[PDB]
Amino acid sequence: HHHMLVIWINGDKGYNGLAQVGKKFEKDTGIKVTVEHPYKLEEKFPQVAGDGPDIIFWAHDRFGGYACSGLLAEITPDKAFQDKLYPFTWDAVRYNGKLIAYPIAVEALSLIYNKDLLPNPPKTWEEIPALDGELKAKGKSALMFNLQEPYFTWPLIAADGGYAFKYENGKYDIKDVGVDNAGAKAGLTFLVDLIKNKHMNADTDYSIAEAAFNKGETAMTINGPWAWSNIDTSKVNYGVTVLPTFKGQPSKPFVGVLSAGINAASPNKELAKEFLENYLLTDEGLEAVNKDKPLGAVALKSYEEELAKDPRIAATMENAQKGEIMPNIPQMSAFWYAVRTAVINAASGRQTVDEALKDAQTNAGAIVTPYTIKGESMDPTLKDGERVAVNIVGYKTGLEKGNVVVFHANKNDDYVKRVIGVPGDKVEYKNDTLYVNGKKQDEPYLNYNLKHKQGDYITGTFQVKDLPNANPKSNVIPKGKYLVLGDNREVSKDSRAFGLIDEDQIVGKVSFRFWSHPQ
Amino acid sequence: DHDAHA
Ligand SMILES: OC[C@H]1O[C@H](O[C@H]2[C@H](O)[C@@H](O)[C@@H](O)O[C@@H]2CO)[C@H](O)[C@@H](O)[C@@H]1O
Repeated sequence: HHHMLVIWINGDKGYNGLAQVGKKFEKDTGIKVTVEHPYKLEEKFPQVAGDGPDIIFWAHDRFGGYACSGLLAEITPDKAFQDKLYPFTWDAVRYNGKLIAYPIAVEALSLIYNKDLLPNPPKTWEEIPALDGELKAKGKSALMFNLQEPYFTWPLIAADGGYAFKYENGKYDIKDVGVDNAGAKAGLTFLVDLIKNKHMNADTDYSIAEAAFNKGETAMTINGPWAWSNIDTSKVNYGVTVLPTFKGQPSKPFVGVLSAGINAASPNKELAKEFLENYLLTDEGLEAVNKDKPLGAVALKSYEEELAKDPRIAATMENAQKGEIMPNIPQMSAFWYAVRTAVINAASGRQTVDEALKDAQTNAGAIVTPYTIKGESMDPTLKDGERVAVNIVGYKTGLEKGNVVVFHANKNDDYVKRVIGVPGDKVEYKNDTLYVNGKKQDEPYLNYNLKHKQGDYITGTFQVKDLPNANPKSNVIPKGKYLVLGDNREVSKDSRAFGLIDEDQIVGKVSFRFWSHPQ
Repeated sequence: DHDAHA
């Protein structure tokens, strides 16, 4: 808890080097420093942040989501300190006007190649098929890299025109997503073609690709500076160079800035600040980490003037220049998840490229907001206190019968009920039997309440035409109106009492996990 | 925390 620091950093980074900086800090101050590298730490952090590390290391892209959620302290570096780091690194860690992390290092992917298998790396993605042909002849392959994380395939996807969210007039437009445009389709198609033609395997992941390259089995890989240490150990004669072009266009990697945030709930914020500013972000601190696993082009000017000398760093920055700084907006999480699914599905054959990217386009922009359920009127479908995810609906967008919707009841109160009828639907109840457009409709979500009722009927007979805001001449639901009922029908105050609601009151659809799925 | 009344 109190007289110590717990730090999270990813498994692929120099965590032993960071721990040595932690030992120096313990020597000087008596404050113990524990460095952990949990699997999927970037997803776990919100879970635990309630506990959780005092300091969390990740690429800057995740931090706006963390900050929006109130999980991060605003950092308070003075001018003198701010001047020690490149201005553009500070830009990566600013969110809603405030600094929310300490930038550490600029990361971009490069093409890494074995000079003994391949003295001249290919200028173009288009050469790789032939090249693989030649290399297969001697029991080798041309190219292996991690296909499970879209970070690694994004440079190819963006080459001919893909993008995440358009940045225009000083802000990102969350509605302008570049995932299923022509450029993205061509790139992902070429990737799938490589797999179809057995020049790559769809199951290749980080460790498989790294082992292959470091054991001399593949001529090329795609990875960041962190990977160079293991290659040094392997004695592969390697080079780090500019990524090939695709359709004449440079590959465009998403550039990250490894950043260090301070938990908003930490009682050691002052120690965290001391550690980061005066131990880590020094020539000596960065060197210790860098010596373990290279950081990339560091944020600290004094040390970067040394590392910029390295040709491999010159390559890293060259690839960066053709790419783009990741957005840090909260929507990034949804983007990456959408694009991970799309690549995996297109590569495995589960979907075509058009299908995968059409779904990804939709999912990357779909805004999701957490809500807490209050009351028992949706029981047992939703319970009092239940945390749910709510898919925000665009102003005049596709609501459907069965959807459970959050809506504004008044200026202060949001309600949640199930859509039983949409505009145009003719609806009534005869006892507990639902009739929509002349057909009885089963309501399996009421099965429990139907079989544990206090009364004769849980919903009871009624007709739309008798309800507030209805067409009193018709059971057909008016234009822009919706019939909503609570699943706990016996106790629910819903359209039976307050009538049809308006389309403009609806905020989103509640997402449900279905208990069953394929194995 | 956004709350929704069931
Ligand atoms: O693949 C999606 C993933 O991309 C980036 O994660 C990188 C990270 O920036 C690197 O430092 C390195 O650890 O590899 C990761 C990919 O496995 C984003 O930073 C991350 O948020 C995103 O989910």
